[PDB]
Amino acid sequence: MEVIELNKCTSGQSFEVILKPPSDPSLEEIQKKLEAAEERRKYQEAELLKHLAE
Amino acid sequence: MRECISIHVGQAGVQIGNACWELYCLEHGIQPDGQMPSDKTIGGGDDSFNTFFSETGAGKHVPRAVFVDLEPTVIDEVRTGTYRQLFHPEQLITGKEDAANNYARGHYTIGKEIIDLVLDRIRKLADQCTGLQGFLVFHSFGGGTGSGFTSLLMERLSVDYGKKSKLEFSIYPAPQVSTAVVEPYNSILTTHTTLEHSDCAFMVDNEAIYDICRRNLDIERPTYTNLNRLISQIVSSITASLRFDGALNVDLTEFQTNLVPYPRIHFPLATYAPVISAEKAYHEQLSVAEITNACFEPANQMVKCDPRHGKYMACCLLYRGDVVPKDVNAAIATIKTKRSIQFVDWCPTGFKVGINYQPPTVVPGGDLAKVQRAVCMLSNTTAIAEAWARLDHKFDLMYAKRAFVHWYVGEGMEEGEFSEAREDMAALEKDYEEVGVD
Amino acid sequence: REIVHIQAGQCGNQIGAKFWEVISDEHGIDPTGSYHGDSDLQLERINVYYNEATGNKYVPRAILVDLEPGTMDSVRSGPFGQIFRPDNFVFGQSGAGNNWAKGHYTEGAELVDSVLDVVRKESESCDCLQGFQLTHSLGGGTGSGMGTLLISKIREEYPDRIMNTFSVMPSPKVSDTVVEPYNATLSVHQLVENTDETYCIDNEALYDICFRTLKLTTPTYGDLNHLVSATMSGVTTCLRFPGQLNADLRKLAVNMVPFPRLHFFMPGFAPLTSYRALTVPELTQQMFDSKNMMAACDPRHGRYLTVAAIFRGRMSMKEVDEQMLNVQNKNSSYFVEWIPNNVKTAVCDIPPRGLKMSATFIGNSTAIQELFKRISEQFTAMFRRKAFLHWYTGEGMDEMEFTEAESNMNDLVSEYQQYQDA
Amino acid sequence: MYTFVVRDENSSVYAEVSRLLLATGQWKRLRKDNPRFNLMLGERNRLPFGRLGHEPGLVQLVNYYRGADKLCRKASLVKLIKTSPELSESCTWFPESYVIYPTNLDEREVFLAAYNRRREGREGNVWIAKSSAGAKGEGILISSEASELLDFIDEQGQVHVIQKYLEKPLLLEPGHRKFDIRSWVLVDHLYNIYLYREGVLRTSSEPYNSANFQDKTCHLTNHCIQKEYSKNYGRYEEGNEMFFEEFNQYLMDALNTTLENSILLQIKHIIRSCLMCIEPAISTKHLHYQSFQLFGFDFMVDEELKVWLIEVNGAPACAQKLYAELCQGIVDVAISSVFPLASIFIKLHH
Ligand SMILES: Nc1nc2c(ncn2[C@@H]2O[C@H](COP(=O)(O)OP(=O)(O)OP(=O)(O)O)[C@@H](O)[C@H]2O)c(=O)[nH]1
Ligand SMILES: Nc1ncnc2c1ncn2[C@@H]1O[C@H](COP(=O)(O)OP(=O)(O)CP(=O)(O)O)[C@@H](O)[C@H]1O
Ligand SMILES: Nc1nc2c(ncn2[C@@H]2O[C@H](COP(=O)(O)OP(=O)(O)O)[C@@H](O)[C@H]2O)c(=O)[nH]1
Ligand SMILES: [Ca+2]
Ligand SMILES: [Ca+2]
Ligand SMILES: [Ca+2]
Ligand SMILES: [Mg+2]
Ligand SMILES: [Mg+2]
Repeated sequence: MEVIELNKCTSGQSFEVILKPPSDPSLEEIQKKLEAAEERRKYQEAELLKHLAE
Repeated sequence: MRECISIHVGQAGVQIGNACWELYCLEHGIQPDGQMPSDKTIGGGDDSFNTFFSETGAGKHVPRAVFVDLEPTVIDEVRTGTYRQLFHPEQLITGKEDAANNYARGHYTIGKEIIDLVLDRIRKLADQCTGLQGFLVFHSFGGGTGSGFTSLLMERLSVDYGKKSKLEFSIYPAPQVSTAVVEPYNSILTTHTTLEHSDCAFMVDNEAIYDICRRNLDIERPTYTNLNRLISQIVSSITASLRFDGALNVDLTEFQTNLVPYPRIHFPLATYAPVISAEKAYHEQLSVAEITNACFEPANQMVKCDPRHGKYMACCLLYRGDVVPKDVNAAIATIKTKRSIQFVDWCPTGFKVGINYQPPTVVPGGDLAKVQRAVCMLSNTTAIAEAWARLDHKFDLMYAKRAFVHWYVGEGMEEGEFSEAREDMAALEKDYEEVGVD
Repeated sequence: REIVHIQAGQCGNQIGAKFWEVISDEHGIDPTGSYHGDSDLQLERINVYYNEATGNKYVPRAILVDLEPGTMDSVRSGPFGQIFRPDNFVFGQSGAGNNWAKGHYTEGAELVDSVLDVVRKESESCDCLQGFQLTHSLGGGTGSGMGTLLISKIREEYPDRIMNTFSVMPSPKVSDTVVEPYNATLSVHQLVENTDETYCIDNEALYDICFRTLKLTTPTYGDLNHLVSATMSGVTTCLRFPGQLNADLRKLAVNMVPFPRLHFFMPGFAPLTSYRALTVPELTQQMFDSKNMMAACDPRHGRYLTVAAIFRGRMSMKEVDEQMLNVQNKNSSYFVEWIPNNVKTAVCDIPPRGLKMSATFIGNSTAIQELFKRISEQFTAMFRRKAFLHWYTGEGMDEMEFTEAESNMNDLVSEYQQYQDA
Repeated sequence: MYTFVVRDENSSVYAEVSRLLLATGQWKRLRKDNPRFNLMLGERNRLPFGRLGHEPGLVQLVNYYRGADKLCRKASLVKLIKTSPELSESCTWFPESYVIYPTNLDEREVFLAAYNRRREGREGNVWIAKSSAGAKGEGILISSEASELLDFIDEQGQVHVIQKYLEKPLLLEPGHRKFDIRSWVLVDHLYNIYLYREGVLRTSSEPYNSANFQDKTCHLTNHCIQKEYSKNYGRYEEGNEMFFEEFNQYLMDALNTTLENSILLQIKHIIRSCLMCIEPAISTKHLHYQSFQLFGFDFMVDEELKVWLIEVNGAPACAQKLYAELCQGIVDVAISSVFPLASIFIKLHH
């Protein structure tokens, strides 16, 4: 229907056709999530080695 | 001129990156050694193609890209391959052992050890930019690195580049070529954590690409190579406006304002036509009406779903080749009268249209025949939520039994992150149904 | 990304030597460690199992362990005997006398530190060690008792690496001693806690296959080990040759093991060997057939949690998916529905010796519980009367440790049964 | 070997298709949440169409058309007919209808407008208010005063339709009784439209009384309303069901015509018009899974032998003596057509 914003250049062109109208976490916090996971890994490994020591 | 940096994460991101930068060079007349005989400004310049390539004083055109994988074998092939001369060493980053298809291993255990390095290699390219607009991030949903490391990278990019757009090209998992039972886990985990950090993401379901290669290229058993060459055509069609003279979509920002009114609903459906076998000698060249009409065939979508049963929030048509605006408007007129194209009430029923006169380039010795004209449609339709519903169902099946969850918990992830991620997805499915269903 | 291989005791070393013979031949390595193959694929992932020495020699990353010299002189004299690193033969002189207590606590403890010394040496030259592969039997004393002692100590020193075993389970049909159920039960308990992946190689099954299918009236360990050789080659293909699926030990574990304790696999192979190549449909049908299973469990008695299939040879990549899909779509009852797409398929172009094509099956099936039930009944029949127990308490063990091993195995059985009704 | 799953245990039609499938020995039934199926006999509400056709190596088929609800809901059928150029507001075979929302939330004033011109022209101004929440015989009001209509709708929370009540229905004799015709139509995956040979008349066993719309038993022809409130259930015919052979004989004896000429041409025309209208929206021609669906069209006939469309049911049951034939037919042209093993339908061409 209505064609608008027609722009032409050597490379090509663009336009808009309307047919009808309508009706973050900080570095530090990321840092603590990474360390919280690391500590859970170390804790689980510490338990394993303790169990192996027994 | 405003630069874009491309980041390629994990096997899928890297190999797709390969196919794209191969294609970019072919389209811009850049040779494998990085020279570009048509670029009469030696050493620099702010042409449209410089948004993706920097220049050495020796007339070398170098991609604004970084490749990252947690294991070396895939990136080693870039380092040794045809376009080895293209990238410099600092652009290709590899670890020793991968994330083993485990989001938690990619994000927490191994991610913590390489993230600062990767951000530094990225800070380098950023420092070469007079006006960085942001990032294009390529990755799989299913891989441990693609899912887990990408989401950690995206969190940090928002910290270190708050004002910058980030766009994704994401490979949605398909059992026909997938390599891990837990990819639905990885998909939901990465989508949950990346959601607030991505401004716009183009999902490619390997299922759809696989079937387009079988059906239209007559390839009985498509390879990653077949898939990626096709994918790179869609990617090229989508980025072409950033690399060539034009008035749409001239920068990453415009991608969001043209396709994404609802911030969380930032996953536009890509549809591409025509896809023609190069082994097909006599080929009748499709018209503008025909290739436009093919944009409303699910068989041509990057994700199989039924747009008739959803609503549109936005639609962009990107034509390459022999196309004049008159024929496009005639084609859209006729299609409007046949197809089911319901827009949401608060959006205009309409199409933004871009035409680049240079027809698609095809990798010589490829599977795709050269055509006179092609189109890529980007439409933000609620129908794409079918992919979320599929994925969430698989997640629900395994998680109810806690199948495989100990692999993630063992990497230091808490179980609650599972159900949190799943809840975010349940909300996501809810947002789509609100917007698109009477 | 290297694998360190360990073989312990008579069974472990004899099947271990065969494995190295067979894959040396696949990678084109001769008995003197020199390469003479005509394919590039042979050398691409060669370092996973082989070290390089000057002269371009390839030396197996293999450690040979035993409490008596006997079997290892046989190896060193055997076909590829000269290919092993001389320092990697670690052996004592007393033997374990088919006694788990001797292997695990008395005779074995005396020899284990020197073994760990060679393991440490091999690991220290590894670019990025994946983990370990151990061949052994569970019915004897050294492989079983010292083998599981090794596993525990290796885990203590390399707690973040993958531990994989090929464990030969005892059968009264091919039995050396009446105390095999004791040794096996004590060992299963170790495996459950300390391995990530175990291929259950059942001597019961190997015998029945030789007798029933291959028509061998009087099966020998040589015949049994022929089947074990082929199975081991087939299930390590994805580690040894380039490919997408299960290409290292951790990714395999992530695909195959949904719950940590349930990591005991039923291997299967086709064609069962001892002029016409099988069709892809024949490979597929046979590899899922109970008579091709190496664990002597009826797969129709349980359900598959996960499955890995590996096809070797030049065949229709297309026809493989059709067959693999058809097997699942036509017996979908025997696959748990709460692990979607739980069957993964690999193809490798290099066939094994003397075959144009073959297929190797790896199932995590709840039917493996039959194997543990069988051992558990044999164990209990003797333990209830404390028969032969004094040979174990005489090495410092008390009955309680038997009781706990028995409870742990019965628990394992109830866990399989748990998921077979889900 | 073909596989299927059953997800609607309350369906008499597909429970029969299920046993027919098993009885061929070439079909196997699966646990309802097993995805490796060829055929989904789906649930009525929120059937998960988005999870269909993503199973590598399985041609998948479902017994429902996604989007057919547009046809099979009171309000949305009205909307579909008014807003589709193929049907049009000047559609001559659909009674004058209006979609009315209760005020606790529309087409109210549009309905009043037309109601005035009738009261103004002495014209018969009896309308029937109904909805989709109306289970069986409850939730229906037949008034000649519009006020009682809208006041009754506001006593309900869901959307309603008001529609011109046919004051001159064809009356069967003896009995002087209203009736409606049920037609069963099967649409296969190729979008062939198949009209089942046998229909049935849901008759009233009470004489039509155009002076008392309060007694809903000579006005409503529902089988539940007759089997309860009517004191003459099964008097003239068994279960208030007159089948086509009898009805046609009647039309010949009484009116000197045939069922085919007087009524069936119109019925086939209406069925084609409705289903061709929505075809672009629901066809699974180039879709990754396939659909078929059994519909139940209900018709009214007036004393001029004009056929009026009342509604379309998307999950119809069948008459008792017709279950075997129609179910065998469903297996035959809708299922086995897609999954070949080792006519009772009239095809409405287009
Ligand atoms: N389209 C396409 N998909 C790929 C490609 N490579 C892998 N995939 C898909 O990506 C998923 C696997 O993720 P990968 O990218 O390979 O894994 P990764 O990012 O390297 O992570 P890890 O290996 O687990 O450390 C599966 O769904 C694959 O099918 C590719 O080259 N092209
Ligand atoms: N505009 C109208 N004029 C005359 N009679 C009408 C009418 N609308 C409905 N009826 C009568 O209303 C009754 C139909 O009810 P309705 O169409 O709502 O079906 P229903 O949903 O209650 C049960 P089913 O789905 O099996 O048809 C019939 O007996 C019919 O005679
Ligand atoms: N399949 C197979 N089984 C064996 C072999 N040698 C011994 N066995 C079995 O292993 C058990 C005996 O253990 P063995 O390894 O000989 O004792 P060890 O030297 O103390 O470890 C019994 O179950 C035997 O049946 C062999 O070469 N092949
Ligand atoms: Ca320049
Ligand atoms: Ca942001
Ligand atoms: Ca001593
Ligand atoms: Mg990887
Ligand atoms: Mg022995």
